[PDB]
Amino acid sequence: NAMKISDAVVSAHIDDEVVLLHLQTGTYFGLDAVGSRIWSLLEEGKRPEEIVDAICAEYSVDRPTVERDLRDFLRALANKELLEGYAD
Amino acid sequence: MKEYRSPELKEYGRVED
Ligand SMILES: [Zn+2]
Ligand SMILES: [Zn+2]
Ligand SMILES: [Zn+2]
Repeated sequence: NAMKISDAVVSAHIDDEVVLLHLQTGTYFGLDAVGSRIWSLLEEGKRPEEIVDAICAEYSVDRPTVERDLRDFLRALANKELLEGYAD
Repeated sequence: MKEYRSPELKEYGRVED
């Protein structure tokens, strides 16, 4: 199902990492490495399938691991109101 | 190609505004 980064989130990249600020909850977060890469792909409007394929192309990792980890990561983003439209 | 580690969301808490 269609999803996107919350319109309330500001992203601040700092070499390798991203700091996220949620303007309505007033909470901030950090991402690094693969999390930061996933965030960048979400910023581009990439769908979960596309994100899985990108991580599989860019990292020494098997598809099942990427799928399992991505699901949990997207759920964590959704739980903190950083990502909208998420469904399993 | 890069070494993989599981993506994690780090929470820092309340920002200074
Ligand atoms: Zn970005
Ligand atoms: Zn594919
Ligand atoms: Zn939401």
